[PDB]
Amino acid sequence: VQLVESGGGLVQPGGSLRLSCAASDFSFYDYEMSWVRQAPGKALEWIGSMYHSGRTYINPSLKSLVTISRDNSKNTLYLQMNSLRAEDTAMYYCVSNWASGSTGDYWGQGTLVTVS
Amino acid sequence: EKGIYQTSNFRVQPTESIVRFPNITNLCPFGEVFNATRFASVYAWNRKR
Ligand SMILES: *[C@@H]1O[C@H](CO)[C@@H](O)[C@H](O)[C@H]1NC(C)=O
Repeated sequence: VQLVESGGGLVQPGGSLRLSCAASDFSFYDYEMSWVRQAPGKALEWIGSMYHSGRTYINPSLKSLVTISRDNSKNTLYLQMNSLRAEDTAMYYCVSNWASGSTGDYWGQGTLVTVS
Repeated sequence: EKGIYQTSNFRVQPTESIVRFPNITNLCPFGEVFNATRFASVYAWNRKR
């Protein structure tokens, strides 16, 4: 498959989870990677944006909370979330080229973020 | 003088005009652009030909 995602299930607040987003080749990595959320009723909120030029620009109140790591063997992205909240409880997607609309992107299988 | 002379001619003037164009079936896909849902990035505005 050209673009896929991995990792997820149940996320423990405070801890670190090594999420993944695999693919088939680096030539399909134009121009962006992003791990976003689409909450019911909430407007567009993007939690991550990995760029083709090796840049990660995030909301200033989020980039400190997010670790960034990019791979090229499996072309996977490593991102860690801590102190989780219920506002992220959605079908958590790994959307490559999120800003490129809903035709030049892949929507992953999805997971959930729940706080006990 | 005595005889027959031709003066002019007469024509039945036409009634209201009629325009007949074929059935309109094909249309531009304007519903999916103006009534769309989410947009692209600002620095990547699309050119939907
Ligand atoms: C777009 O939506 C409105 C109603 O929400 C409708 O009246 C209109 O016909 C739609 N546009 C087109 C081209 O059909």
